[PDB]
Amino acid sequence: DLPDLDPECRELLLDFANSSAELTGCLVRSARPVRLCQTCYPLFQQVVSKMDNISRARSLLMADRMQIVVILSEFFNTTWQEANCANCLTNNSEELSNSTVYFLNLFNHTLTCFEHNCKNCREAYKTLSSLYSEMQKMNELENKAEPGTHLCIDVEDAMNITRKLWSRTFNCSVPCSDTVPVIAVSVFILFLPVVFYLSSFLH
Amino acid sequence: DLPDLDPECRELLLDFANSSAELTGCLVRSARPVRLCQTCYPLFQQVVSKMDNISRARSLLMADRMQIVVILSEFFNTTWQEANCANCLTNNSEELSNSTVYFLNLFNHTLTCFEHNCKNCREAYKTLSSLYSEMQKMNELENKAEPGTHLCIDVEDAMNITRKLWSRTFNCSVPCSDTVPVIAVSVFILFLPVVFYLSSFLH
Amino acid sequence: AFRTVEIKRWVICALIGILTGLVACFIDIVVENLAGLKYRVIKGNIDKFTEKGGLSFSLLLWATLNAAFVLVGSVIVAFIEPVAAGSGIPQIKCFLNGVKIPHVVRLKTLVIKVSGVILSVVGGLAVGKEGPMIHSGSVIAAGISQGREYFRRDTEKRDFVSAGAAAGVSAAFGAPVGGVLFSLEEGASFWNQFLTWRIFFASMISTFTLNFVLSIYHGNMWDLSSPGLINFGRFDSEKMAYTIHEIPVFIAMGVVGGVLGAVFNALNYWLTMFRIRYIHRPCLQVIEAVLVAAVTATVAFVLIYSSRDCQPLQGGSMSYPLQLFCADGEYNSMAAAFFNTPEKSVVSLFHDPPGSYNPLTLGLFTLVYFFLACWTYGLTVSAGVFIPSLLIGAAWGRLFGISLSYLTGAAIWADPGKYALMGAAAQLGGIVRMTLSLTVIMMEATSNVTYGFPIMLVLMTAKIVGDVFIEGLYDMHIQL
Amino acid sequence: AFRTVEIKRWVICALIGILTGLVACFIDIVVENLAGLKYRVIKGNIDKFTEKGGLSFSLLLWATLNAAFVLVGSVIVAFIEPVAAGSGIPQIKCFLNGVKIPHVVRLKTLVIKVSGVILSVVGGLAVGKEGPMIHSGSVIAAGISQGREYFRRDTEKRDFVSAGAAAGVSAAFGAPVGGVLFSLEEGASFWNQFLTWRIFFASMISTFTLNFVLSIYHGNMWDLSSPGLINFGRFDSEKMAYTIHEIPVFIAMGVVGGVLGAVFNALNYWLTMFRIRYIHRPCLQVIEAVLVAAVTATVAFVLIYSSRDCQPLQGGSMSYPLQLFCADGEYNSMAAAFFNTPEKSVVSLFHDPPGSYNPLTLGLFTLVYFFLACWTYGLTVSAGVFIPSLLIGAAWGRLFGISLSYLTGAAIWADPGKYALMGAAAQLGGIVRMTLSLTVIMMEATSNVTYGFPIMLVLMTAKIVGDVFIEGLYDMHIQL
Ligand SMILES: *[C@@H]1O[C@H](CO)[C@@H](O[C@@H]2O[C@H](CO)[C@@H](O[C@@H]3O[C@H](CO)[C@@H](O)[C@H](O)[C@@H]3O)[C@H](O)[C@H]2NC(C)=O)[C@H](O)[C@H]1NC(C)=O
Ligand SMILES: *[C@@H]1O[C@H](CO)[C@@H](O[C@@H]2O[C@H](CO)[C@@H](O[C@@H]3O[C@H](CO)[C@@H](O)[C@H](O)[C@@H]3O)[C@H](O)[C@H]2NC(C)=O)[C@H](O)[C@H]1NC(C)=O
Ligand SMILES: *[C@@H]1O[C@H](CO)[C@@H](O)[C@H](O)[C@H]1NC(C)=O
Ligand SMILES: *[C@@H]1O[C@H](CO)[C@@H](O)[C@H](O)[C@H]1NC(C)=O
Ligand SMILES: *[C@@H]1O[C@H](CO)[C@@H](O)[C@H](O)[C@H]1NC(C)=O
Ligand SMILES: *[C@@H]1O[C@H](CO)[C@@H](O)[C@H](O)[C@H]1NC(C)=O
Ligand SMILES: *[C@@H]1O[C@H](CO)[C@@H](O)[C@H](O)[C@H]1NC(C)=O
Ligand SMILES: *[C@@H]1O[C@H](CO)[C@@H](O)[C@H](O)[C@H]1NC(C)=O
Repeated sequence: DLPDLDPECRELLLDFANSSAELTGCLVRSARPVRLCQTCYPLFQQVVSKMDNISRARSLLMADRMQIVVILSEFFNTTWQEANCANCLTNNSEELSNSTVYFLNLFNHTLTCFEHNCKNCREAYKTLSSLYSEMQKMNELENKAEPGTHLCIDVEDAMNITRKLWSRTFNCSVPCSDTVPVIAVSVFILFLPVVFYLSSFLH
Repeated sequence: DLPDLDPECRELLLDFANSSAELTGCLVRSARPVRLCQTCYPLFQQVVSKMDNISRARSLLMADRMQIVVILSEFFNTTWQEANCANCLTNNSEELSNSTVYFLNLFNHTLTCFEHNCKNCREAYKTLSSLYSEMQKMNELENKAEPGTHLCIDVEDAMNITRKLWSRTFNCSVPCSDTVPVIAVSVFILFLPVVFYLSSFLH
Repeated sequence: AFRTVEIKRWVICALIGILTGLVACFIDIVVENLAGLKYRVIKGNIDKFTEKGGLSFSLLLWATLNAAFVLVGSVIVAFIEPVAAGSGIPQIKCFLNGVKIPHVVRLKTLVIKVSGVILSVVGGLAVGKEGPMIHSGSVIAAGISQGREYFRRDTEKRDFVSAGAAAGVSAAFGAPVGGVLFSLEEGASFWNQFLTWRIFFASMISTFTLNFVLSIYHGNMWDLSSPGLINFGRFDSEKMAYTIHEIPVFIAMGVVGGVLGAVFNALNYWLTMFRIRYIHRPCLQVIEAVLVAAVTATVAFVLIYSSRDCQPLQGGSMSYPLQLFCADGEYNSMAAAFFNTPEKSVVSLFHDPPGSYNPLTLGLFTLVYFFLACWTYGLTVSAGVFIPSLLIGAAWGRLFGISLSYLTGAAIWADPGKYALMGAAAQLGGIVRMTLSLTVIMMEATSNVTYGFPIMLVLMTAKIVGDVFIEGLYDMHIQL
Repeated sequence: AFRTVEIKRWVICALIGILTGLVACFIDIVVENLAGLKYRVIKGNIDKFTEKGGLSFSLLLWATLNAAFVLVGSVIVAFIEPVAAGSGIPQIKCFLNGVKIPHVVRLKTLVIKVSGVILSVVGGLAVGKEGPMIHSGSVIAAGISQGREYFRRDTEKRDFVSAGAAAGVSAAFGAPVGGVLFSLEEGASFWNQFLTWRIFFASMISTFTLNFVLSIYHGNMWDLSSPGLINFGRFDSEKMAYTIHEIPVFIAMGVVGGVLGAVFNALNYWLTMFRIRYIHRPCLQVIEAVLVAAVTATVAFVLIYSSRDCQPLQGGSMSYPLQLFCADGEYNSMAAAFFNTPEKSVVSLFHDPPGSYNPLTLGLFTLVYFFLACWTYGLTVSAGVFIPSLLIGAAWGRLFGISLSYLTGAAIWADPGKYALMGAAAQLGGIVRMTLSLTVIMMEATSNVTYGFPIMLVLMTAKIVGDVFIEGLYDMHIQL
């Protein structure tokens, strides 16, 4: 009974292997234009349900040194938690988290307005940045954490792409042009101890 | 140019995704009756060659926070090094390491001799255990390491299965039956200080 | 007989430990809330005027907030209780060595020094708040053994104020045994074994009192994860290793720390004799503190405004980050050095992974903070000189670490965090020159023993190379 | 004038540090090779006789190998140089306190003690080899300042033998500052500041000498990763935390250590007065050492033979593993406690993750090793009592940790490694009762400062609860 397997446990392992191969496929299909928590949430629920299906059996997890099923499931959980995909789903799962579908709609809106050939479509971008900061503050009072905690990765990379277009490529930031009041006030306040120390020296 | 991808880089990512999905499939097809370094060495060379193909490009690795391609490649390397599959290949790769094909042939020989329905096929098992200890000592002079370093995982799980059959199931170890010389010598040597301390007390 | 006398002594040492811990957590809580309020006002005012012009009103708001807080602090100090100025460590050191400067025996001095150090760290000066914690513990211990008995004796009073100074050091740096050896380096007229246990009892009970009240101020009552007002802990990564490649490097860094400590002491000596000669009326002292707070605010704002290094926010590197002229989503980096408290910029310099600091930004911050701390020290405010010295040393120690990481091929042994530690110990031993008490304190606060021998070498080298030029700071201010 | 005298003193302290380091690495190298040879002979002989009967010849081979090595060691000790027996720490402690026992001023005593401690750890007795390292350093330092000058003076000789004893402690435990405070607890007739620097100079140069020669014996000359003959290092995981849940637990464990230390001292007191009364001729002493080596060999073999806990080999838990009656591929577990050197069974007890030790196997090993070390200590061999005490304490401390892990629901704070550390400190303070030097040594060797206060509490509790019954071991053997 030892070197071979129970046929239902073999079928259970085959089911997990098929589901996990599909998930690794989904994770790398959507690799650089990041849609990791957008296109692979149902496959992730599929994989974690098959892993829960195995441990209701005993031979699959802890009967070898590597525990290749367990370290694969742990790798998918580490990729899930590092991505923080729970913000791209509602608290009851398998939905798309109504805070974020508005953001993806505005992100698509902003890029389609960027497709119009300079600085014309700005208030869409300002609405996007205000929405992103609003979701960042939302991600510290509902889920309590440190300042600057990481949002859901496709949201965060959408905002990454928008800011890299807006600053590094389009070169539009409307600079300050208020240096000379700052330099006037600064040379005044730095000249104030010269006046004080010389006047106290001469008295 | 930012939110979409270069079409050849898209094709490169698609190739890596196909190859890595096949590898995760191979790792879990061969999960419990462990043949990890026996059936997935060419797929591993395939995946590491596509990962080397990407980094000859720049957008695929370090242009997002997660670096899902890089952490996937690092996971396959960690699974490779923990398995120690380099002992199941020759030093020039893509072969089957002539030390170990003899072991797998004898392992199959030993199990086919176990299929003959008590203690009859023993010298095959003793040859197997002598061969396993010989490969363990071979894995400390050619590849210098600590005593009891881990061998290649399908070899080590084959020997695991054989020893669990031979001891926990068949219950055959031909016990010592030499207790009474040990207990005679032990009560003699423990009675020796009683003689010494009493004789020195009475003198 | 004598047993009730020794129980009276030990219960008095327990009370001065508990009271010094309560004073330490009072300082930390009020400074944290008030500096949070002030920096939130300024960060909320810079971001309003970042676009659409302006931004000179932000500089005036920063300068006048600094000026208002230090105006309150110096009218309190320079008018009412003039000996409350400075850290008071020279006065306590000569109190233990025997000579009694007046107006240390009053509770008014405790109130003025605690209120002054609250209003000076908040005030934006280059001030550490664990300088005068030793003097506050000393006057608590002296005030316990007085009226408004056989404890008014000068043999009994000196031992109690020794225990109070040890409790001040332990509540300051998180160092119980460091507080013991600080109290024994001065006034070591005997090795009374029961006195050292009294000192250690008050010291350990002060650190545990500060743990308990600061953790109940935080979430968990059961945590106790803040042993002192500064806690640059956890040096037990692979960056803990000191190696035979680095012992002459540490001796050379001690030489540089001793040289720069001599420069600090000499410039402050000429400055303080100018202040004895001319700026000696109380009204002139108040005006001078107002201008130096306004100047450190405006030179911080000129350095922030004229900087181009922009790095994105890693999770806790920036307390109140502002993007001045950087792109969206990237925050300013020089503004992380003047908006962080000096007790957190030191920890960041000890712990950030390499390549996280610009050499130009850190060099400019080092040079300006060196001259600012040298100017701000000899003032009529309640002000330490520890964390200014420790931040100067951590900053140029990190510059040394970046230089060693560039000269070698980014070697494992040339980690800038460890060299920031050794630089901080070098400058604190170059400016102050206490030999063994910093070795025990910088072992205790980092929770590492393998930094015992190289820090001890660095402190000896800094002390020797420093004493061939000019005396230490805490000994110079008994010689005016 | 006096400057050349102080250079003579410092160069003499440098030589005694270097020579004590060379003697320490000589002991470690010869013990490692000879015990490797002896245990490879026995493991090669048990595996031959495991099947096909026999296995009583293995017991005779073990007993006669132990008997032969200790017969050589005791004919060397009990016939030639009778004061070389024991650890010699009571003789050095009373040497520093003033009284001069004869035959410590000879190089013959150094040769007999070094050869005896080589032939006793190899001989299989319950002996630690860093007991007599202090006496070996002491006689090296005394022999440097003699003939076959103004250093034969008793003021100059006592200070040099103080430096030699400190170098012995530092080469033993890897503790430079621990060696300093060991030398200052005895003969503290003054606080000569230049004497303490001389002591620390010899101490640190002895530890660095042992690093250099042991690392060139190993692969890397540049490594220096063996500060002493015992190095149970790296307590900086999440198992470093001591918490408010555990301070009364540590006080109770100190009580248990003090009680068991009183039991150890009392049983050894009755045993050693029996040895003064009757077994006092040298030939009877040699025969008694031969029988006690044969008995510890055969009770180790009875405990190995009659054990059923079998665990597979994790990568370095077993030095010379033998499968006696276990299945193939699983090795014996009780044989990991009698075949490991006692300097490695302590490290394993400090560092193995929880659930790696049977309570029945460890309890049987604890009980037998307690009575074996108590019997073996008062003998005519060159023998410490440190690592016997430290292994007894680590073993019952780990049993306490397993009990606390069972009573609570396998809590994070009830890690058996930390309680093994506190048990080892408890028993070493119950049997020996040195107060502060073990606090500094057990801080230094573990490289953790947060184990300063709880180890200090445990040592005080063990000393007090121990002294209400019977005096300490090193003080009892000046009173016969
Ligand atoms: C030979 O086969 C046996 C199967 O009986 C293997 O024993 C099992 O090995 C795994 C791997 O260490 C053990 O899993 C462990 O589980 C605990 C939680 O229970 C976890 O904390 C550990 O980190 C690890 O995952 C398992 O307990 C152990 N025993 C059983 C009964 O399953 C053995 O490893 C095989 N030997 C080799 C060389 O492959
Ligand atoms: C926004 O987009 C930029 C792309 O320009 C992202 O910057 C890149 O982020 C990665 C992740 O930290 C950096 O990779 C790092 O590489 C070094 C070795 O060079 C390695 O030691 C680190 O552990 C990490 O893997 C990369 O340097 C960085 N910059 C560039 C030019 O690629 C940025 O992370 C994006 N922001 C967010 C919030 O996604
Ligand atoms: C396995 O999972 C599927 C879907 O998650 C479920 O329908 C099925 O009942 C599970 N198997 C068992 C035996 O519960
Ligand atoms: C994976 O899912 C959750 C999320 O990390 C985790 O708590 C759970 O234990 C994991 N399941 C496994 C490893 O089977
Ligand atoms: C925007 O969304 C629509 C439907 O939601 C989709 O058809 C379109 O491709 C999106 N735009 C881009 C640029 O992807
Ligand atoms: C990608 O890999 C394949 C096989 O490893 C190889 O034939 C091909 O040349 C590689 N691509 C490039 C651009 O080198
Ligand atoms: C994977 O292959 C080797 C083996 O670990 C490793 O050295 C290499 O850096 C890895 N390649 C990656 C992560 O691209
Ligand atoms: C033994 O090997 C042969 C060919 O190598 C194979 O056909 C057979 O199935 C193997 N036996 C077992 C039990 O797998």
